[PDB]
Amino acid sequence: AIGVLMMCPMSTYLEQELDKRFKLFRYWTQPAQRDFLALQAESIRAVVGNSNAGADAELIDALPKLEIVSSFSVGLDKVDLIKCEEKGVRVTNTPDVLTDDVADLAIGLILAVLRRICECDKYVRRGAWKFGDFKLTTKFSGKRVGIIGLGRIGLAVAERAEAFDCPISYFSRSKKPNTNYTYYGSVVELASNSDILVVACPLTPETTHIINREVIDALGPKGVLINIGRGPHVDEPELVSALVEGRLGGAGLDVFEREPEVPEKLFGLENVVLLPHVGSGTVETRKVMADLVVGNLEAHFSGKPLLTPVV
Amino acid sequence: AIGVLMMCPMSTYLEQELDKRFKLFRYWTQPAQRDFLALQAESIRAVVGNSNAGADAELIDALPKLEIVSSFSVGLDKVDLIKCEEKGVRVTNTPDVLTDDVADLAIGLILAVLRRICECDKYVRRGAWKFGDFKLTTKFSGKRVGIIGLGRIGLAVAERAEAFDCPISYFSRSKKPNTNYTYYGSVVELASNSDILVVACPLTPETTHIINREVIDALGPKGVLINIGRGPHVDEPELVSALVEGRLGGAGLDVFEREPEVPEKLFGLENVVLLPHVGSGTVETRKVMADLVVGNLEAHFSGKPLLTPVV
Ligand SMILES: NC(=O)c1ccc[n+]([C@@H]2O[C@H](COP(=O)([O-])OP(=O)(O)OC[C@H]3O[C@@H](n4cnc5c(N)ncnc54)[C@H](OP(=O)(O)O)[C@@H]3O)[C@@H](O)[C@H]2O)c1
Ligand SMILES: NC(=O)c1ccc[n+]([C@@H]2O[C@H](COP(=O)([O-])OP(=O)(O)OC[C@H]3O[C@@H](n4cnc5c(N)ncnc54)[C@H](OP(=O)(O)O)[C@@H]3O)[C@@H](O)[C@H]2O)c1
Repeated sequence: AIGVLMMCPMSTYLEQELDKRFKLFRYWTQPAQRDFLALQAESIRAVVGNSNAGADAELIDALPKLEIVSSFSVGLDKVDLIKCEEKGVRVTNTPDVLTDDVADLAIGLILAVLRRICECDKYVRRGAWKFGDFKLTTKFSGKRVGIIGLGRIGLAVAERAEAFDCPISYFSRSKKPNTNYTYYGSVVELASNSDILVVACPLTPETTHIINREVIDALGPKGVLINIGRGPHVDEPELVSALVEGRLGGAGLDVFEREPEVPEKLFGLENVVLLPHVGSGTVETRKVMADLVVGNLEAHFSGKPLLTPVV
Repeated sequence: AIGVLMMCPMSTYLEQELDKRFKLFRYWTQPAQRDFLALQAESIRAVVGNSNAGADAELIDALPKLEIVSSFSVGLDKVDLIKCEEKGVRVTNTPDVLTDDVADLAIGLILAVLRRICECDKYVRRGAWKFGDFKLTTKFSGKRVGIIGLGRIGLAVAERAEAFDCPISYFSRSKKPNTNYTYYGSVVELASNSDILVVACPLTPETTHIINREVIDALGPKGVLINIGRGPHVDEPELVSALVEGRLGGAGLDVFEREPEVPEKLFGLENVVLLPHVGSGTVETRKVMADLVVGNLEAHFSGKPLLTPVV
């Protein structure tokens, strides 16, 4: 059997589908990993990763028979693509098939923060409705929605938001032709012109902390940050502090700079919503993603064109 | 000054705007109400109500100089329209200007229930992310959305849902022409053909408990009820029981049969979201609603056509 190393427990269904076609190895269940590696290097010809654990230089080097990294994710920042090319390794990912769900999440977060849906449900559950009305909140429809990275997921968000009458603005390195959204040439100018700012760009050293104190200052005390990209896209300590002090209106967060660690100071804030990276986390979508990873592995090991190759 | 009786504390801004133009009376702050009534009947020429307290037969009769009931709401089920006509009383309401916000709430509820946004945020806040992943949830995009009452708010919901690729179905007493949504001639058939069922019709004796056990049975264990209409539209005890037992997939509720009382058995359910009637509860919308009530009062007392008359 071909040895396939799965980096972490990302999908029981994927475990099943991999185990019936290959020799599935469960990296996360080995106490002494380096030795394990050394011990099964001769067998491991594929790596299956995701947004928590991919294939870095050091792993790739310990896996000298590695032929392909098939990521259970669209994001690729956990995979060393350069190293991959130097050692002959293909790389595939899962684009588009999760688009719908991550953009639905971004809209869910907007509403949950502006309409305090989470705070309302808690208010009710502790019997506080008996003593009075919940406070007034903020209207979503018609608000200015700015999107950083008008890509597959950014476009999907934009089109949902349009149906709520939101004026759409965006920053990308380049303007998407034939779109009537407002292009801005800098994240800071975008944030000044947005009630709501959505992060939908990939993570690279060039977009690391693209949400900084300046941007946060530009967004302001009435402004709301939606992060469905990657944790390190934001200078988390400056995000936490602007929220604690009231210098940023609020935030809906699916990803954190050091997940699953979430700064506990956020835990007492009522102008934030915090989710454990669930953008793609539905039965329907994880299924298709899993079949896609399988598909790429089965294409690779049978000499066919890969399905969603990146490298 | 013209005596205006405000039934309950619905809007500080409205209190302000009323108090600067009329003699504002605060019904809710009188211990012995019947006597109060008797005592200020000669002065009270207007009633301002809302969805919690309107103007019933008995109140109208105790207010023999009553000329107009201006409701701080679109719903009119708290106003006795027949009695109003017999005693010469105008009635106005606030249609359209809250449409956006109540339909945004319905979408917010759908997402918050299908994507367990509220359960996710709680999971995070109690440190559970450190021990593992939140469970998989349900995709909203593409699901069958059924709407009971394709009116101002029902249409607004339908058009939002379309942008998530949802097939739209509806039941109204009559089919809206030129719409390509699927008309069904009965709520039960609608529920059988819906993943998500939204209540957006007015409350009358004819729609009371329109959501019954049969409908609930039709919706089923994977089906999700969204109630943004009125509490008594549902047979609450049968709703509670289907949720406790798992016979209904889940529910997002803005209104309850006996608000603000909410059946505490709901408090332990993770497949429900509970909000204290906040459909219209934003600074932006309550402002416009308040100016509308004022507008109708100022039109009435100055012999002009009313703005949003119903009676
Ligand atoms: N929450 C979650 O579960 C979750 C799930 C999936 C994905 N994600 C994140 O979402 C990202 C986006 O996915 P996608 O599928 O939509 O990919 P995508 O189609 O590649 O879109 C990415 C976009 O970002 C823009 N971009 C790239 N580099 C940029 C830069 N330096 N500055 C500004 N904009 C830049 C691109 O525009 P230009 O080329 O013009 O600049 C493009 O619009 C992933 O990489 C991942 O990190 C999160
Ligand atoms: N959550 C909250 O804060 C909140 C806020 C505002 C309003 N509401 C509720 O929302 C309701 C709807 O408001 P709206 O502004 O959208 O009013 P609307 O425009 O009158 O729309 C009502 C709709 O319900 C349908 N309908 C009326 N009677 C019906 C019946 N017996 N059976 C089935 N359908 C019936 C109508 O269609 P047909 O005539 O063809 O049957 C119409 O589509 C209000 O009356 C109120 O109770 C709740």
